Amino acid sequence: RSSVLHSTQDLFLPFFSNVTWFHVISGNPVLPFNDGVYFA
Amino acid sequence: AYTNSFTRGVYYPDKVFRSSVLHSTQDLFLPFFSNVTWFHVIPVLPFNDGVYFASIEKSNIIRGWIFGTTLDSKTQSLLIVNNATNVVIKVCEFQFCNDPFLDCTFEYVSQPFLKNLREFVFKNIDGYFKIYSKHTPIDLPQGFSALEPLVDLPIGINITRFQTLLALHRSYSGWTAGAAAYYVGYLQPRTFLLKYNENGTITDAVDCALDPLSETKCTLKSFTVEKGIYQTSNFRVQPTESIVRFNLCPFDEVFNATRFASVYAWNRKRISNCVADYSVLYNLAPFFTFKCYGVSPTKLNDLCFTNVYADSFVIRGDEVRQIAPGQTGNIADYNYKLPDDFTGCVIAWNSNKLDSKVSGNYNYLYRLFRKSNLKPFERDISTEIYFPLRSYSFRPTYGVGHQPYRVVVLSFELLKKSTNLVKNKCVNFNFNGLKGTGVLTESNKKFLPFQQFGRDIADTTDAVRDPQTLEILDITPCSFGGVSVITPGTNTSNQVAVLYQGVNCTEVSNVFQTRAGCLIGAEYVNNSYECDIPIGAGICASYQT
Amino acid sequence: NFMLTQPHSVSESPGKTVTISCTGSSGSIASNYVQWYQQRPGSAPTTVIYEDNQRPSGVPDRFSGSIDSSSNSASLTISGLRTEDEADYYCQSYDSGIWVFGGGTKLTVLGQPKAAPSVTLFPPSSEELQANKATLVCLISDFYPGAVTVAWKADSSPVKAGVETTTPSKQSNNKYAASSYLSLTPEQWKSHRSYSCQVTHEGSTVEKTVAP
Amino acid sequence: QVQLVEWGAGLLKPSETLSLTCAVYGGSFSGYYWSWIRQPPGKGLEWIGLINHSGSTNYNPSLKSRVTISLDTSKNQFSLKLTSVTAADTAVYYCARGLGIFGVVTLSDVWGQGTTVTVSSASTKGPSVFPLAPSSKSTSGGTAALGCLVKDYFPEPVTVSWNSGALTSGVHTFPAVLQSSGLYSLSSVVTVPSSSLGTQTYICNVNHKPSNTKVDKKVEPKS
Repeated sequence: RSSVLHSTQDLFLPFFSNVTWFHVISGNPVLPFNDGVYFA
Repeated sequence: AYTNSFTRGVYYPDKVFRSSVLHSTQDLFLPFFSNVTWFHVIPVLPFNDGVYFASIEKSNIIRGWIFGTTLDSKTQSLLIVNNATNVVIKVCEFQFCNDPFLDCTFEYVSQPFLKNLREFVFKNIDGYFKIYSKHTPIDLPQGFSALEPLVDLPIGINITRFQTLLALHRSYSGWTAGAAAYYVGYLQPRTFLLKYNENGTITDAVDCALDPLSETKCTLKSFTVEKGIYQTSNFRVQPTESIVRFNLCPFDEVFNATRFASVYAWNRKRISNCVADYSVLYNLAPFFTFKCYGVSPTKLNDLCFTNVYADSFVIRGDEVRQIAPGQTGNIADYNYKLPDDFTGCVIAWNSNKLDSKVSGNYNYLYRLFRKSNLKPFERDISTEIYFPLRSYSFRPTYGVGHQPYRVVVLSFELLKKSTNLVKNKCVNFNFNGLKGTGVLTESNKKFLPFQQFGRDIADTTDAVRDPQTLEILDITPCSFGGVSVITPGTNTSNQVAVLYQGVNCTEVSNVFQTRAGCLIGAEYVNNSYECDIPIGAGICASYQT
Repeated sequence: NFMLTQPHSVSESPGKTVTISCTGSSGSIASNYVQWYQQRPGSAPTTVIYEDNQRPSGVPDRFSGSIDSSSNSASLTISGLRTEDEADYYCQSYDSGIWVFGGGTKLTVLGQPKAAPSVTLFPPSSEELQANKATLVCLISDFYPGAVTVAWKADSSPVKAGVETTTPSKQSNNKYAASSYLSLTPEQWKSHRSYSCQVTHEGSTVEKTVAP
Repeated sequence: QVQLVEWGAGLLKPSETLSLTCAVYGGSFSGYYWSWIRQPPGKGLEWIGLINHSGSTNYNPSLKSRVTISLDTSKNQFSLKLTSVTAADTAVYYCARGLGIFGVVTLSDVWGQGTTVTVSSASTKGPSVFPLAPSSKSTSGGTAALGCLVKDYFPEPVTVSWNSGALTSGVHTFPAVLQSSGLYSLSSVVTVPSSSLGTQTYICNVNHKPSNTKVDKKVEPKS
């Protein structure tokens, strides 16, 4: 869309949230996959 | 030749009566200024949507009519004879002569309808034959008759043509009898505006869309319209043609692949969502045999196919003939089954130039012996052995039946769109859907590679990318707008000047272009006069006289 | 070995339905398309037929074709005949990838009453016999439409050695005229005594014979 | 609707190449097999070739050695080349569209107009009329056929009358006859009754305005 302000509902990562930061080289169980998973 | 009909074909619309009533109605009318063929010279009339039949003669020349497509035993027809004593209708598919002259189960007798005017109407509406009758004593004059209904039969037979009947006092060329005149007017579904006087009869009729004056009268539902600007309808440009459009289609490996699989491991691939690359060399396209049903090139404009199914198997040359619909033998049963309503195209070609080996090719096998026919769409991965299997011998010195043959069957299951494109013209554009109407011009829009199409305010898209050559087009919904009918009043004259709203007629009497649109029927003067009828965007009107 | 044959002369009054066929010779005509054509005077045919039964946009919906597998023959049919469609129709088929044409059909819309052929037969001039030359001309005039085929016979045996047919065309009074240039030798004139000029107009054949 | 037109040099000579150009109006080249169709006048066709948007082409083997087609999307035009033109090359040529499978050109669904392309390389010659004398015998029908033929002349038309046009009853003016030499073969035959035959004078007059060549020959029944 071109030069137009919108508002959309969907599965988003809500702002200002704490995501779990894990280093896998130290210290595997099941990680829950909810409705929407933002992985990095 | 031909001649125009001024005011013929008026009758009570609803077959019901009103007193002192002006009223606009639509029905099976004779439109104003319709064609009638004068038959004055020193005759078969087709029944299109109803025939308004008029006769002018001093005496009774016309004897009747013979309706019906063929008037034979196998074709339903009809005869009407109107005698001075009684009128007889025989709807029984009776046989009629080609040159009329006078000396089944159905039969019908009713009262006779009657330099002499006689009008009649035959109407074939809603499975019903309507007859109106009228008799009066007498360029076309404005002769008027509120044609009251007479008869409405509920029977429907194929009535297409009829011809008048002439019977002489004596005959076998012949006597110099008179040349009667009759006019035929084909009925059309049309709407008019009528006025009924205090005694309650039709007296004044106006076509709703004869003139802009006629249209403003039909708008106000009246017959006296003051001087002013009136809004009737809108000019909508016809959307010319409909243009339909669809990162490589892998059509190359379906047939021209160097190696193919055997019959059991048939390969099926769906191909779509890519630019259709059909130019890749396969066999120089030496297509001498082709006939396909179900799919046709014409429908690709208005049909988009969902899937492309390809099925492959391996056979030999002297057995391709037996692989067809309605074929019997062990070859089709044990190799491949063809459905009755096969929807697709058959492709068979020589492959000796590619599948020739000096030491022989053993990579093509086929099942010749089995307990039973394989089920349709059956999947088998077993390797159980029934040498049990024989491989084709491919030698240059063998017969034509030993030539290698690659055979593949393409099918289209309807559980991809069509090409073509135009520019700079108000057309109906479709791109795998996205059905829109408007002008596609050069676009001031520049997108990003995934940006497929853009939108403006009010959810009206601005640009489209070309699926074929990847170019971006600007869309504006078609150039159209209302019409305002400058009319100085029926008291003064009948000269209409019609303004189209917000349309440039430079790109579709004297025609002027103003900020409001396109003013035709107005001789644009530049002089200063006081305003009477404001036309729009700062322009007004006056009467030249 | 595909050969394409079409009827020489087909005539139809305006408004009625006329059909022209192209019979298959070698093989089953169903596998190979047979396309029906049209040639106006000074024009050339185009391509309008595929799958044998469809009519496109930009072309009248009256030109219709068909191929029937029962008689192994083709067909092109006209329903709404008009005088403008005066065109010579030819058939083209595919011969194992070779584009092979046919003899064609000459179609004419009746504008004049039908005229029976007029045939006259005379021996050549006796002055040229000294040069051992003898060419034969057979007259075909006052026949409408203009479509005839000249069949020569040599003692009740057809011969087509040096036939030079001519194209009929309108005369000063709109009627057609045709001829057939026959070439033979003066030696066989002494050995032969019965020669006939069979001309086929419509379904009628009229011949004349001379003897030494 | 799409309109197809053709234009080019209509007078050709042996041993050079045919060039003809076609331009498209209101159309696109997507999904069409644009082709050219050829027919010598009077005789049957000889299909030229085909081309689609990407340029894939197929030619008749009799012309493949001599024909070439090109497509120009930039100029929205496609042209025809045909090398080593012969007497068999004299024909009208059109451009046309197509709808089929990979080069099945059978719905060029718009009639083409085209030009007249003829091979003309010769010289003017003098006519030599010869007598087509009748048999001068009592036939079954009492009518005698008298005629005269014109040879070694170019081009059509040639107007022939009888007795300066006075004889009109039996006169039958013919069209030109297409030979292989390259000249027009005209002949006029008049039908006269046997009763009026033997002494009356019949002359057929050859007339040609361009070359100012008139021939008046009297043909006798028999000698």
